[PDB]
Amino acid sequence: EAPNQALLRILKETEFKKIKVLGSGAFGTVYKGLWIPEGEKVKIPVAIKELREATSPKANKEILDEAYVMASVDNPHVCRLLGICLTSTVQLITQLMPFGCLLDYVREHKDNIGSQYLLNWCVQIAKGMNYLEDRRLVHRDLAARNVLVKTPQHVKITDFGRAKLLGAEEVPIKWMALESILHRIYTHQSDVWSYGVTVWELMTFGSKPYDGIPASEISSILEKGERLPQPPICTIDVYMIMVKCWMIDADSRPKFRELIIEFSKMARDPQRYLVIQGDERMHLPEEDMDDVVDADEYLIPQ
Ligand SMILES: CN1CCN(c2ccc(Nc3ncc4nc(Nc5ccccc5)n(C5CCCC5)c4n3)cc2)CC1
Ligand SMILES: [Cl-]
Repeated sequence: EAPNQALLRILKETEFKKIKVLGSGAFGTVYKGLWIPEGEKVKIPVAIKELREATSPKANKEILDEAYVMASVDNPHVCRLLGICLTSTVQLITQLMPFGCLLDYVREHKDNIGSQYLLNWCVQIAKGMNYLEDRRLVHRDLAARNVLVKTPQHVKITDFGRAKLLGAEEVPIKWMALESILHRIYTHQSDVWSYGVTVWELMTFGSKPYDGIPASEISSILEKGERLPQPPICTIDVYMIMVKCWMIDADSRPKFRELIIEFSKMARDPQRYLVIQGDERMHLPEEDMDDVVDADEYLIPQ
């Protein structure tokens, strides 16, 4: 086990301003923001994640764990933490994704969403997931909701709160593998299953898995050998890949690097693998912004 030498960056509240609430839920809320690095003359669009006035340590322990992980990852399809604020309750500052989470995005723009885009997102998500495997990280919460859109072409994974190192002792049932549901066993292969469902959400355009079904039931349903239905737009090949992710034997399940390859192939001839109406037709997209720089463009030594 190599040492983790990731730098953790501490940011003064003066450095950035919250502009809007992108989302609020539970303990904490997320704000669109602008961050200006000290003496740098760059403005970086950011999302700031903060919990409540309530500052309970247990909450803080959880947030910081999440920050730790985000600080430690560097991939194009993985979200990275820029810095943290220690003002009163802690805040996580990370690059902003203008178009939001993917799950919302498919639902909003389904009429204008191409097959090519869908296959690419699969490729990119598998790329992100493979990188986590490389770092021996298990996301343990893969879902469409946890995927964010920098641009229609570019997407990255997020929400590393449940993330853990492989083989470490240390709840979305529908996403969870069966082995995990019965025994709380998590592995990269468990992650792959969750990926399968994530793929299904996109194909199904944001439809909720196992809709109308109580979670307690789900374990039995999976036990029976029941699985999610093949989506209308899905070719047999694409669905078949999905089903492989839902195999009882985790080893039987496809590796993330294999998933990248297979979906890659399909993206070369997207129309053959997904059938969508008017696929060809579809196309997809404060005063001073001169200094604006994207987080990807903004780099620091090390
Ligand atoms: C219909 N509306 C469309 C616009 N919209 C939206 C939401 C988020 C973004 N961007 C963005 N960026 C970074 C984020 N980081 C977290 N979360 C997060 C997790 C860990 C560390 C830092 C942030 N989020 C969450 C995703 C949904 C609510 C905000 C983030 N969201 C852009 C537009 C809300 C829905
Ligand atoms: Cl759930």
